Amino acid sequence: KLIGHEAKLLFLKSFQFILKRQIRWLITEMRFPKEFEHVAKIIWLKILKTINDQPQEELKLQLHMTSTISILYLASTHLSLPVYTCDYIKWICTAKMPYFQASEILRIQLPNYYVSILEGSISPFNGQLYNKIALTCGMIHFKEFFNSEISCQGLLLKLVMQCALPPEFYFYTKQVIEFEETDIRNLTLWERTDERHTGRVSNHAELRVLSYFMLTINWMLSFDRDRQYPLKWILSLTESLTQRTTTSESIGRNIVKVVYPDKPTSSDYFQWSEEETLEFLKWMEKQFLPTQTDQKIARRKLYKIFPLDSTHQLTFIEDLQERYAKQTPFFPPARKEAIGRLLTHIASQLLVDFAISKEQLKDCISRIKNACLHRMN
Amino acid sequence: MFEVPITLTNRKFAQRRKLKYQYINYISRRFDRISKQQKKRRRERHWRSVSFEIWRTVSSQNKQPINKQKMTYHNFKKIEKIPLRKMEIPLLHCTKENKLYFQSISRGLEPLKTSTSEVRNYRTRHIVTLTDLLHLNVSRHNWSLAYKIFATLIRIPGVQIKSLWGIGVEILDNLSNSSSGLDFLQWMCQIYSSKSRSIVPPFQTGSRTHTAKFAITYLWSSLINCQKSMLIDKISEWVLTPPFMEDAEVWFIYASCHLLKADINQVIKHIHYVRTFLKICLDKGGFAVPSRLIENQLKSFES
Amino acid sequence: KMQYFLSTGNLVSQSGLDLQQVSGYTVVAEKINFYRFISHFRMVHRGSFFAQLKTTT
Amino acid sequence: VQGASLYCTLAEDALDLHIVVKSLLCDTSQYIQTASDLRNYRDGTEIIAYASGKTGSVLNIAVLTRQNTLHLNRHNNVTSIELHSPIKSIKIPGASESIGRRSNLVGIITENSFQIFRIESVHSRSCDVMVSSSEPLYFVEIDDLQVVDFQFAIIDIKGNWSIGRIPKNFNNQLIDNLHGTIFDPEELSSWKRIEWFSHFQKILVFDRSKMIEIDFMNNWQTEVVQAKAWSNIRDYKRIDDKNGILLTSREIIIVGASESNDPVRRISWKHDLDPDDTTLRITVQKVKKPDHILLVAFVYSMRHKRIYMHVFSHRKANLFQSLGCSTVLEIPGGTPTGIETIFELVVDFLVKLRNSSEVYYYALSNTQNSIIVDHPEWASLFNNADEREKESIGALVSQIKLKERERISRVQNLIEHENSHDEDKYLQDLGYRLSIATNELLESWQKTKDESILSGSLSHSKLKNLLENSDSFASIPEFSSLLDQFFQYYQDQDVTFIGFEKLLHLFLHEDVPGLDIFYNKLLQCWVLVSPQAELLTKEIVKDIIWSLARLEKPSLFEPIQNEISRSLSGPYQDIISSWDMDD
Amino acid sequence: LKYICAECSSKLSLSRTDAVRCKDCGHRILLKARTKRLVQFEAR
Amino acid sequence: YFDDTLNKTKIKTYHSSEPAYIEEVNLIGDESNKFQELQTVSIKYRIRRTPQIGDKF
Amino acid sequence: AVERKVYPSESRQRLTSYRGKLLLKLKWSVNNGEENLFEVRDCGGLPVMLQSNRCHLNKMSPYELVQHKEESDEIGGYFIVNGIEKLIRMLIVQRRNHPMAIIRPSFANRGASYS
Ligand SMILES: [Mg+2]
Ligand SMILES: [Zn+2]
Repeated sequence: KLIGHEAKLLFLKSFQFILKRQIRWLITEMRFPKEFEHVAKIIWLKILKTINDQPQEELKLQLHMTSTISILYLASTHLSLPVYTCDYIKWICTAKMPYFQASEILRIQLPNYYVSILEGSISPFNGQLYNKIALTCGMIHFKEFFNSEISCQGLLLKLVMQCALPPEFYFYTKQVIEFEETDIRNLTLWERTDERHTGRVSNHAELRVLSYFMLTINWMLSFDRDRQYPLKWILSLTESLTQRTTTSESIGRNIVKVVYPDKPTSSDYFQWSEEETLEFLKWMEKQFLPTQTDQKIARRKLYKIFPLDSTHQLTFIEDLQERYAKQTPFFPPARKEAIGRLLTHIASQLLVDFAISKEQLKDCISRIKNACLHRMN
Repeated sequence: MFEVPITLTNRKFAQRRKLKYQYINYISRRFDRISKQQKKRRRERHWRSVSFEIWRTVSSQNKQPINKQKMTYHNFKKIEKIPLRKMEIPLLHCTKENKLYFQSISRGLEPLKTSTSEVRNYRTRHIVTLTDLLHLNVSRHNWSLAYKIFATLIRIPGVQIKSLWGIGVEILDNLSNSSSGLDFLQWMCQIYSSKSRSIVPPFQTGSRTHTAKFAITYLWSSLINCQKSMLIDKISEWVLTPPFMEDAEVWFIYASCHLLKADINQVIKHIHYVRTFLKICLDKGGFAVPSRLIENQLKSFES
Repeated sequence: KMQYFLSTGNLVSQSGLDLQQVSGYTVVAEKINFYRFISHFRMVHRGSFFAQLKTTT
Repeated sequence: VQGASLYCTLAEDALDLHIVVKSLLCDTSQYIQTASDLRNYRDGTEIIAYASGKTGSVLNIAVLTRQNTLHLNRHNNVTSIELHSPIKSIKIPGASESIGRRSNLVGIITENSFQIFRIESVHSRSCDVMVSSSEPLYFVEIDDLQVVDFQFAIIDIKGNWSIGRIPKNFNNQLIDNLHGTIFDPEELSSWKRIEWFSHFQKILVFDRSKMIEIDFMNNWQTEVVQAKAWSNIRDYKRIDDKNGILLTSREIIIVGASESNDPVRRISWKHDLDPDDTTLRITVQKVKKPDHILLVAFVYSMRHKRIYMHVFSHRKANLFQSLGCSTVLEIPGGTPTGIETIFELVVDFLVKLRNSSEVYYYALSNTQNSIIVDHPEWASLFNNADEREKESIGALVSQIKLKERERISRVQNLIEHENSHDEDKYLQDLGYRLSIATNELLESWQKTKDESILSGSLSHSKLKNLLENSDSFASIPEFSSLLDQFFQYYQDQDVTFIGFEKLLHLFLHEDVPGLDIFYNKLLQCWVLVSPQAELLTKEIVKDIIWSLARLEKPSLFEPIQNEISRSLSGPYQDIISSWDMDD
Repeated sequence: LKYICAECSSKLSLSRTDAVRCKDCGHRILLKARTKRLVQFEAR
Repeated sequence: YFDDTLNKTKIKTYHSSEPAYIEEVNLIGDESNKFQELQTVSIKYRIRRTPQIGDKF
Repeated sequence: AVERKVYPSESRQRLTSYRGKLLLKLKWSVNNGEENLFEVRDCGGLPVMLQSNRCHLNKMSPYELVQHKEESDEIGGYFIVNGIEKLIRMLIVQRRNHPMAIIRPSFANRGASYS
């Protein structure tokens, strides 16, 4: 029935087909530029040419889904588009961009060795995405062939708006950024291996950006000898950040919280509310039609025994505005507490949003914090 | 923090079950010596027994006296010393975490992390949250939400129906619309009474020998849907229909249908009828009023 | 209940109503043609009781 | 149902739940067999006196320290000053039993340890609690002991048990003569358990495999009806009334208890509760009322701080029924190491959480008619140590703060000039100055045009090396018009095209048609919050529009060259696999 | 456009599992409408 | 129509021994607020009567 | 979803009944007036006579009748029940409140004493 030992050709066809399918969804539904597609044929072309410059009938390829997302991010980053990894994580964990299947339920029957090579390694959630984009960035070289500078300043904007920080922190963190780097940010972390143990927890540019962001808030707020930032407004900031409200975004972050590996975030789904659960089942019947894989009609009637079944909630800049106002009353050692709880909530949001670990993040901001103390002392 | 209504994500839990029951075999084997594979796990788990209406237990009498200490330090480590190395062989084939689990359960320590707590796949973790919210809402009397949870859940292609008591009490307390708890139950029996392991304790079962909970509960609860009345010859028409002879409880249901229909020579025949089925209900494991009370109602009838 | 009466056409009461029969009270307004239709509304009889009686009078 | 229509479909009752009342009381993966804290009321003197509610609490460095002190009760349940003792062993359960009221209100208190098994007496007067150390036995056996039950000191060590007795007051120590075993080679988990039954002088012995009754002053032993096919015995505690038994299996609350003078099993049906968690435990509280006698079952865990509660009732026809389930939560990270109990329901207990020396009194009522963060992983990241690493941070903070002042005073005048003829001159010579540099870079893109190895022309997307020309303007709409007429100007083909609006879509999460409305929305948000929000918002929309400001490699006709040429060097039928427009 | 509303007369079409009702009125009664097709007759 | 319990497409056939033509086909929708799909239809047949032997005048 | 008129043509085509809502004002009087409750009850759909003061064709001109799919000079006087046009037919009962003198054999058979 199914191919033997040269279903490399069919494998790469379901893979490439799934890629162009995703591109279709992001130019169409995300209003990308048509140039992206060509940038994708070039990158997928380079690594296709590199795996078909490889001999063995033993396949040795890993075209996991992380490779799809890896060349999408790679191409997007060459094109300097202000999309970041967290956009991709959100997009795929909310079933909008089709992902979590081989040729989703509707196709082809392949050797179960390759269906496993697809379904396996599916998760991006421990930094697998950063590691796979750096791995691809070795597989074909970032430096001469492409421009692997991240879209830094839009990430800063994304970040300040993602909190409710006043726009001064964009320039604050932008400045600490310039202070340690002078704004030079790469994509490879590659020396093909598994092995690494120092220097290289922190050289995916983004993670360092978040690290500078956190640091900035901590330093800045704990050394406003001016007293520009009230002992209270740090609390009011924490509370306007904490109040679970139903916008497209936060609903999304809940949807990502559901498939994040570590507690607490699943205790976070515990502390959600009937409308969150409802819009959840909604997204379940919508985007888990993107499912995977006599008595049959007996189960069509059997399930058809129980029913399958002025705009209320607000937009993003609406919520953003209203918490910006919820703090609009702007104009002693236990304020360090307020600094800490704000930093830890911000951290939480970053951990679920950028699919990394608690320990990963704090490793990075620890390392690069000592990397600022060292070039400051 | 609640049970999940999904088959547990697999590999490592199964190979750990291997290591566990395999070592169990070697220790208990050498233990019987000193007193003188899915299938290895299978035989292993196998040879072992697998004023109000209290379905009483089996209390303490006719059970054998004693034992006096079998196991000193030296004697136990005698039994333990060899099967642990035999274990050293396939431990080399399993994974390092699995090997650690084997080391710790074999020391006697109990693992920190549940199967759920270490589980990992998108769809299954989402089903876990779905089912959880079902159970939570049903606990919270939120029959509306809970109903949405149930419908969205049964939609998913992975869920066979344990969840039926959820919908029985669900549509029961719902009263809202949909062809109701009775309809669901009699559906359950009509679809799953004909040819047409891990997961299974008694509250969901197969129809070789007793499917219990749902059947007896639609039975009684339907007789209470006659408490709505004062339908009966219907209920005992389809209690008449099935052969599953080890019941008697449907004999008392039958005789109760005749006492309820007895509330002129027709009423006589109904009273002689209940008089008959109470003894052909002494057939089996007895449901007893003093039953001279049953007869005393029957003499209040004989008036 | 009134619909049932119109639909099936029988007199149901514990009273007779002082009438000698239990059925034949309504009839279809046959529209076979107009001449038949109009006739229905100008028709009168004594009732099924006096129909089985074997005199000519 | 069962009795309602055995008599001749909703419930008994309407729907009521759980509330809290909280208070502080006192301050101090593979897990094992332990549980260590008690409080119970007795009076020693019994020269016609009363009982005193006492705590046996536990003090830890290594868990060496046992502490006994009194509790004075009230609606506000506090303590009075502390009384103490140590042992060299790591300490496990404190237990102080009390035989039910066939007889008397009982004496003093026992503990199990790392080696030892000790039992103390006590006398007390005038707010002091003086205890005396009824003597240890380190072991006969070199075996740890699972459970103590209670005048009879009963021990269980993993798979063998002993009935023993305690000395009288002073200074001879504890002996035994009746012994046994329930050893089972094929149960690896170490916990076994002894608690007896009916006070009949007959015991219960447990392992996660089975439940064995032992009538121990005759010779008698029984394995009661289930074994270990589908669930583990998870815990058991004697629901306080002598003839009453509460057992947690997996997915079942079991109410054993005699309904015959001889010992029992109850299969009077039961409720079920839903995990794989090994760490579950249970305890009951018992409230009294006229028409019933009801029991609240707390099943708790070491994984999640939630408490799982069910309720039963004893209408003494030995009638038992069940109502419906309820569960409450508990706070940050950690989980219960101890839950201990003592037209509405009040049920009150104490909890101690994993790795928190605090002991919290709780109370629960029916209706309503009447983070301090030390996350050592992040604080170690935020507080950094040495004084020069304090004034270091402050130094950097000042550097940037005065820098920001430079930004404000700098841009201010640039804001003064809007729609001026000066800013017009600047937008002209700016726009087409940049156009000249752009053409130059396009020529040096013609010289290297035939690379055909890549398709990313070097260091492209820029203002292209004139940097001061960016900043100086300060009017978003005339700048958007500059860019629209620059894109218009370089419409001479083989040049990049990229539509911003469709990308600001990603920024504000709604359709952002104009480069201006972007500035509006940000400006509303920040005008709520900062002075010179117009200056910053303008400086940041300028910074964004620059960070994105496209000028990538020569356009779509240039990439396809390298597209096909790399699609050449590849061997022939990967080239056959390379496939556009799937379906 | 196979069908016609019996109340408002709006011409309209249906699909697989569609609202058997007028998309304007909400009247649930529809008249069929009929399409170029060969029927043959003898003129007698 | 398609029958689900049969997984087959079945067919109501014309029964008169006298041939006819289709005149009106009415879709009788249901009330109780929409949602329900088509279940009831009325078909009106037209039968030619060139006057035959045995017809009465 | 607010009410709309139903004309008899619809009833004919749906093959149901042409009916209006029958309402009764129920008086429920406790203790001879001490406390009396009122409630208006929906007592079903009462078939209505065509062209009567409870029919929607009442007072319509020929032109309007035609626009409502009725015969131009629709007479009415009948009911529509399950698509069938049913008339309660006229009965020729006796004569009200007049004492007739009767000679009838049947009267003699109520007893030997009866004439
Ligand atoms: Mg057994
Ligand atoms: Zn219409």
